[PDB]
Amino acid sequence: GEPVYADAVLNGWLTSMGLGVEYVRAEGNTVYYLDDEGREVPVLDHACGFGSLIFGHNHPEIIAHAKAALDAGTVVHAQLSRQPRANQISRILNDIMRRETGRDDRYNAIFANSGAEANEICMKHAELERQERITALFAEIDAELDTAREALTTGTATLDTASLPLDVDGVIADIHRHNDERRAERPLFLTLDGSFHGPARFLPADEPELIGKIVEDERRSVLTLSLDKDTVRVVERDFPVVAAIFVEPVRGGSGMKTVTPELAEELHRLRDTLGCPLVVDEVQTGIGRTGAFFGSALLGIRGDYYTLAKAIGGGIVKNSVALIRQDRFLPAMESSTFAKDGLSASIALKVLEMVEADGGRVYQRVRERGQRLEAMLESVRADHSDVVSAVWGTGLMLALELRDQSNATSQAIREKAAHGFLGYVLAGFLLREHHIRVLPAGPRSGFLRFSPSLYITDEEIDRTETALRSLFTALRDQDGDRLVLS
Amino acid sequence: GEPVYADAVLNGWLTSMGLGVEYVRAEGNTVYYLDDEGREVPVLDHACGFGSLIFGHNHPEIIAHAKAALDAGTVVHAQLSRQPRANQISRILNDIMRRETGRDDRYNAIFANSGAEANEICMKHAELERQERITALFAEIDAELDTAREALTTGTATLDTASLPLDVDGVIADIHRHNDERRAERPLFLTLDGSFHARFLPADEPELIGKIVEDERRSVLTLSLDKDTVRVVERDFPVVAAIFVEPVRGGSGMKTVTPELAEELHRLRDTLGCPLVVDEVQTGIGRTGAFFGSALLGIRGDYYTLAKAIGGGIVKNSVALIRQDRFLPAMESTFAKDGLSASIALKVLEMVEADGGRVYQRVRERGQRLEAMLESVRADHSDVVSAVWGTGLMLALELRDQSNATSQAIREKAAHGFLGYVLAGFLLREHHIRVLPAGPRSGFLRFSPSLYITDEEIDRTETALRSLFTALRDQDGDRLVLS
Repeated sequence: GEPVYADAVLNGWLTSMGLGVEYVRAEGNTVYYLDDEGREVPVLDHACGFGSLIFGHNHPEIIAHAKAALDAGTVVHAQLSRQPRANQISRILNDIMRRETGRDDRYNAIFANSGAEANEICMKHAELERQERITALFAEIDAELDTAREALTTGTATLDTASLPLDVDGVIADIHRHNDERRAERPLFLTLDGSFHGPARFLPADEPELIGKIVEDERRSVLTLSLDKDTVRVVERDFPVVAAIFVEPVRGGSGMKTVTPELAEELHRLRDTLGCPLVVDEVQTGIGRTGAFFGSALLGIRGDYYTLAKAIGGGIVKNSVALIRQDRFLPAMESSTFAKDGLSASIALKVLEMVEADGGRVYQRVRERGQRLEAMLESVRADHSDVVSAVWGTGLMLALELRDQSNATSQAIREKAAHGFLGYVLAGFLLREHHIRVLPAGPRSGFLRFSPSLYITDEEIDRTETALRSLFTALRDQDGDRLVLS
Repeated sequence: GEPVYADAVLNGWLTSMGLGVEYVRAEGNTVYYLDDEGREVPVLDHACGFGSLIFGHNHPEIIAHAKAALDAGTVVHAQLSRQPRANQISRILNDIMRRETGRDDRYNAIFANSGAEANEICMKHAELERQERITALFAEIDAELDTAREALTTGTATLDTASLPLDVDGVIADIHRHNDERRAERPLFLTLDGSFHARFLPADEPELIGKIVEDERRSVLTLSLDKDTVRVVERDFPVVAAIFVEPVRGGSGMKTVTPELAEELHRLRDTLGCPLVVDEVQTGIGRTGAFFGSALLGIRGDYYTLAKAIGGGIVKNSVALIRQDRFLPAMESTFAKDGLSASIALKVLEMVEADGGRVYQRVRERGQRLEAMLESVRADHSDVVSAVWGTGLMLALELRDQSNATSQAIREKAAHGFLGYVLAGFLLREHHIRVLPAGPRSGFLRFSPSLYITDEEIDRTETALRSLFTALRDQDGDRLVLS
């Protein structure tokens, strides 16, 4: 009845999915809520801030470091002074990229608050590159336009009339208008359907053969006068319409699908062809979570720029970064108020020390925990194929695909399937009946995500298996009354 | 010669302005660098994270609270679970707004990472409202189009031909095409020149804004049946989605929204029917001498954004307040609504609201003290200082243009837009005072210190400014600009 100031529809919706619990403490892969009696129930967190918590909630090393930084009087707001930590971080990042790819490429670092802000710096930089390409194109055209004019009026050549669908001084200004309606047209950002970053086009990542035809349609030309000894033609010239190409090495919104080699080569072709940078968006992945620092490196994606965010905060603060290759870098760029802050930078260096510690024994751990957890999800799917289509992802960034339940026998399940809430409803079963926090991914919530810390135990994975077998038995048995509340 | 991975042009540019110091520690209004001998030099910070540090750097209360939150195992990442702190915060915010404005309005809270993210939630919500206005408009038109058709073919009325510059079944589809080229046109965000959060309007000339907005007026078409006749008439199409105002415009040199401008923004909002979004993100809560600048300067917003100072100068947090009676619940990010920044938000709000708003009193009198000093300096230094702008502890001095300067060294820097930065370099090296400029020619000097600034600290600032403006008067290029 009473006045509410936030979360009225959210909290209402969460309760009806069976997810309306409040977490009062967290440590490692455990988050705790209070029962009616007032005691702390441990819940195993397979969400982990959508894969942000590669080190689990509130790792004692990150907590120690943060308390140490705060007592040390770390300068949080030092805008427009020397902040060496930015450079210190970009160094370790460049080093890791060199090590993981073979390439001896060098990247400049720009810091930001969110992953969206990191990709937006990339979009602006790519748009600066396209404008540079346009200035050069339109100059060449001016030089070709002059030459053509002093050659039609010299009488050394004559305007072939067959090219006029597209006097002299009139055709010049008539072209100069056509070229101007192009230059002030908006730039194009190629992205894959299942991803949004920061005037775009979403392409079918499942059908890469079809991407080339779709990009080919966006091809636009400007016009010029091509002098050829004795004659002058009105010819078409390629105008750079695409500013950048954006790829997540693991597509959350597609249910944690990995960039296939067939798609990696279509993105490389496009980048080589259109001449615009390939931006690798690793913001939503979580550093180390694929079993390499860089997903891009693991799956052989050769980016011109890269973004990072998740896990760089140590699960306590918010930090993001854009790496742009120095040989392309327009220093025109190089800031925001909260960006490049001192506290998030001190903690970044701690996380990078932690993930790189003991000759990268953290990446080894991630790979084998990921192998263990994938093998369990595959074991469950083999027995529960009526309700589970696939397991997707790599390392500790995995998901199960749910078979469509929009035709379900149960009214209660079928309603929820239809409204796009199946994943949330099955996640409500896993909370109340098994004390396991899972959240779905994908737009029909038709996937279940497993993105826990690298400290997940064999016992914890086993409890997850028991819980999934239980869930998928209930779903098979169309037990609406046990899966859906009311 | 070595490999560099960040800040190569920045650090280079900062050194040539005399700002290439590295701050190793901060407490209160002091930040410290190390000299060649290795000892900590205290520097007085009049920048304070562009007014983010209303409580100064690393306030021991915010630090204690944060350490307490971290040891408590505070859930930082609880996405899609009950997080009551969000509601707890939106309550105190609504309360403060009620108290400072008189109004008993209720606002829903949406949390975000940056001020930009807070204003972007506002733009999307305002754009949802415009689409709702469009759906209703285009329905009414469909109903008017039908009525008109069953009345031209009934023969009860005839199409007045005088309105045809703009058969029947042909004119219907001919209109339905004109209306469709409008609906898929992009929405318009009115903003004032001196801020980004579109069309930038002259805040200095509010009489001129009305004519400019009047030009953006677009119409869709319909058939107006009137008993015996049917006309093709024009109808107002909502083109403007939202109007955006900073109560204090940083990018204009800390200028306050005048009453004359506050009433032109109110008129526009009442006229166009789109929300007035008050952007208080870049101001800093409490810094004007009220929680809300909007409240101090009598700006009546439909939505409000906040960011600066909500982090306690340690974390990043922002919020959009949208009036519940407008709120399209359709709306309601990974890092957004995090547990740590929420725990610290409640601490800042407890601190600023403590002792019957004793903090706002203090801000007003420290601001009065500091403004009175800046005015005393300008009275003697009118050759180089035009104005003092701002209110509370969000003040700036306006520099007279130095693009005509006698000194080659000054005149070059004036021309490249770096005067403010160069005078700030003098204040650092010769007086141990951190000032940064504001505005696009860096033709302003900002003073946005903590509410703990001392009379002795303000006095050192006066001594330093008198010194700076004497050197500038004397066109002493060699002392102001480094070679």
